[PDB]
Amino acid sequence: GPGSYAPLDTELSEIEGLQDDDLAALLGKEFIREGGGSGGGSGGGSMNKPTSSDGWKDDYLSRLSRLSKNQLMALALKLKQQQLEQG
Amino acid sequence: GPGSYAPLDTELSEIEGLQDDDLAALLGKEFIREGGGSGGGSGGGSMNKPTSSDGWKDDYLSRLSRLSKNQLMALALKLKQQQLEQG
Repeated sequence: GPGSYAPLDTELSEIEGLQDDDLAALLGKEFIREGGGSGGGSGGGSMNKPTSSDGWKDDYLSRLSRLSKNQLMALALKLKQQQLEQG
Repeated sequence: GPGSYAPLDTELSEIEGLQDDDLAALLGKEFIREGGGSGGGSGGGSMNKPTSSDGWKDDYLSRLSRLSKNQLMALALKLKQQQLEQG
């Protein structure tokens, strides 16, 4: 046979490793143009111990929350490009 | 066919219609704490014709570049929830 179907969660681990010099090279024209400004302070609130269900949503949405808008575009393009050549 | 209008009920066209309270109802603890304390839209305009090759990458990246980070997380969660139950 030609090979395995292979892992798909490793694409998040690649986007977590690379930098804005790699992101601008793949987003190109559609790369971000600023406008959000700057600020500070905690905004209040505290952790009351974590909670979870089914596991897949908590692992995935945590990475999506940690990542930049540039990285959110890069992981979305990756998962669309790899799925259309499966099966 | 040379092209199509696409469905009205895609995850992209749904997330572009619903409000920040509907995003908070599915992001939960992972909802953003930034900007005014609740995030917001960014991306700006666009320029020049697209390249002659492909289009499914360019239209998708073009939409995502103008969405809020809350919307980018929610459309990604929706397309993750449906792909893991295929068979």
